[PDB]
Amino acid sequence: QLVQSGPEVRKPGTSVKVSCKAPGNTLKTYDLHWVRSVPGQGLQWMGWISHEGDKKVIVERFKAKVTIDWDRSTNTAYLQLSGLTSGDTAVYYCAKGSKHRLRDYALYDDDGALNWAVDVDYLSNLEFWGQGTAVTVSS
Amino acid sequence: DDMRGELKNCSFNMTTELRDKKQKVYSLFYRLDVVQINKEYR
Amino acid sequence: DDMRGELKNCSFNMTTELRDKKQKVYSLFYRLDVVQINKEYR
Amino acid sequence: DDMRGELKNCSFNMTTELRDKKQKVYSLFYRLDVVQINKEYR
Amino acid sequence: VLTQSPHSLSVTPGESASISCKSSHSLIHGDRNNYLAWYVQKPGRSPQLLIYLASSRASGVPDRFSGSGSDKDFTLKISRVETEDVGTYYCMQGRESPWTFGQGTKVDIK
Ligand SMILES: *[C@@H]1O[C@H](CO)[C@@H](O[C@@H]2O[C@H](CO)[C@@H](O[C@@H]3O[C@H](CO[C@H]4O[C@H](CO[C@H]5O[C@H](CO)[C@@H](O)[C@H](O)[C@@H]5O)[C@@H](O)[C@H](O[C@H]5O[C@H](CO)[C@@H](O)[C@H](O)[C@@H]5O)[C@@H]4O)[C@@H](O)[C@H](O[C@H]4O[C@H](CO)[C@@H](O)[C@H](O)[C@@H]4O)[C@@H]3O)[C@H](O)[C@H]2NC(C)=O)[C@H](O)[C@H]1NC(C)=O
Ligand SMILES: *[C@@H]1O[C@H](CO)[C@@H](O[C@@H]2O[C@H](CO)[C@@H](O[C@@H]3O[C@H](CO[C@H]4O[C@H](CO)[C@@H](O)[C@H](O)[C@@H]4O)[C@@H](O)[C@H](O[C@H]4O[C@H](CO)[C@@H](O)[C@H](O)[C@@H]4O[C@H]4O[C@H](CO)[C@@H](O)[C@H](O)[C@@H]4O)[C@@H]3O)[C@H](O)[C@H]2NC(C)=O)[C@H](O)[C@H]1NC(C)=O
Ligand SMILES: *[C@@H]1O[C@H](CO)[C@@H](O[C@@H]2O[C@H](CO)[C@@H](O[C@@H]3O[C@H](CO[C@H]4O[C@H](CO)[C@@H](O)[C@H](O)[C@@H]4O)[C@@H](O)[C@H](O[C@H]4O[C@H](CO)[C@@H](O)[C@H](O)[C@@H]4O)[C@@H]3O)[C@H](O)[C@H]2NC(C)=O)[C@H](O)[C@H]1NC(C)=O
Repeated sequence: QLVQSGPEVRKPGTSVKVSCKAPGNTLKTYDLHWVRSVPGQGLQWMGWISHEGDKKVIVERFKAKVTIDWDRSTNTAYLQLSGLTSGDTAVYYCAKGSKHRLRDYALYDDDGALNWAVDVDYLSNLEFWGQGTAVTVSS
Repeated sequence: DDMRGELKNCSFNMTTELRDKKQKVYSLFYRLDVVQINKEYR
Repeated sequence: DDMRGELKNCSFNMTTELRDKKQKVYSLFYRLDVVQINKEYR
Repeated sequence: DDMRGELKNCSFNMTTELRDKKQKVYSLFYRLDVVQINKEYR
Repeated sequence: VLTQSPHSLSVTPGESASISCKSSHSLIHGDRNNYLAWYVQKPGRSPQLLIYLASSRASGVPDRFSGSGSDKDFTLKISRVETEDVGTYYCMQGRESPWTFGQGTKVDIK
């Protein structure tokens, strides 16, 4: 299982922080995802930062106001929100999953080396999910 | 009219001065000089 | 019983005539030509 | 005080014995032998 | 972009329901992998996974859940349902970044 920070209430305008912790260090090879769940509006994908540390994809719709960090030493996921508007009043879930790092077009060299490779990675699944943190913004 | 298909642009990838970074280099070639395998050629 | 384990069916990757692609190619190697690092040999 | 930045600790990803896996390898270079593009040098 | 139908469901317990997630792109990388998975959210609970790559269920989910499909047409045929399977269902496509959810299918016991 996973642990998330407790429910939070924030006055709009300032920032909020959410922490997702794994028990000890048993989930390190798996990649990290953040999701949002506006009630009655389905679920949205906040973004992900992978597990090797080579990706930081965050959806552009939330790129400006949302940051996702990972502390290796404590093995802790950090989610920072800045705008904190009425639309952010919802439940944020931390998920641990796995991807498929396929190798697409790659330029081998004459001698047989690997000059470069786009090797774009594909999302496979999100096995482990946090208990969910409710963030309430009230004016 | 006689150049309908007698020249090809044939843009393709290469490695720059650094063997890690990429570079999309475009060129020109004659029809008699490439073979189909848009449509890829070699 | 004599040639048990003295022939290895090894499949691997090779650079083809082009370079943007690679091919999976299988071959037979005598045990005296390969060393362990199915199993990964070199 | 005469070696301020003269020696650069540069690491790269030169291929290992077999031409399929990359290995992180460090070395030292003289500042007259590198050019900037920690930072990136070639 | 992605959608699925029907928007809401109501099936008598003990029967089999089928929901279809309609994509808008290939959803196939080479020829076989179908980077589309199903996620079920129980009421007041974190969503749970049922099947990844639209083919194989994970460890800890029984045989009831079963998804299958190809290209852009994928269906999950939940058979022998009970009171513990009521909730909302979503489909994730990982074929193209950014990866998105669906609009959710709320299943109810009829
Ligand atoms: C120099 O190198 C670059 C690499 O950077 C290379 O770029 C490729 O260019 C080709 C042609 O422009 C692209 O092919 C197009 O792909 C469109 C969708 O791509 C998705 O799928 C990609 C993987 O699928 C390919 O491989 C599988 C398995 O072999 C095969 O089944 C598929 O058919 C396809 O060939 C995937 O890599 C790609 O990922 C991109 O996007 C993600 C998300 O943003 C990003 O994270 C990645 O980094 C990458 O940018 C993407 O997920 C496809 O729609 C398109 O289809 C054409 O034809 C149909 C039918 O005619 C038309 O309807 C359509 O409009 C298109 O015209 C086409 O197949 C390929 O994706 C590029 N690769 C990458 C990594 O970007 C250059 O070609 C090289 N230069 C050369 C060779 O000269
Ligand atoms: C010749 O060249 C080809 C190039 O295509 C190469 O084949 C590809 O090799 C790569 C390298 O392993 C493969 O990438 C892995 O793919 C698996 C999924 O494989 C299944 O599904 C495919 C279809 O998609 C099937 O064809 C295949 O048979 C399998 O059924 C991924 O799951 C792997 O992901 C793991 O590694 C990633 C990094 O590489 C991680 O980011 C990721 O999170 C996964 O982590 C794994 O390891 C963790 C520890 O490191 C562990 O904790 C996790 O739990 C997890 O297990 C990986 O991306 C690719 O599938 C091959 N096929 C194709 C079509 O690309 C040949 O191998 C090569 N021949 C040689 C070298 O001899
Ligand atoms: C030899 O090969 C190895 C692995 O095979 C390489 O090691 C990795 O190299 C990649 C570069 O391709 C590194 O990825 C980059 O890491 C940066 C580290 O940033 C730290 O600080 C920021 C805050 O500023 C934190 O957010 C972050 O988590 C890190 O703690 C990132 O900043 C980079 O992010 C940028 O690029 C990504 C996409 O790549 C974008 O999404 C981001 O927005 C941002 O623009 C990037 O992720 C990776 O860290 C290396 N890992 C290790 C273990 O070394 C070697 O680089 C390679 N060496 C050579 C010479 O080829």
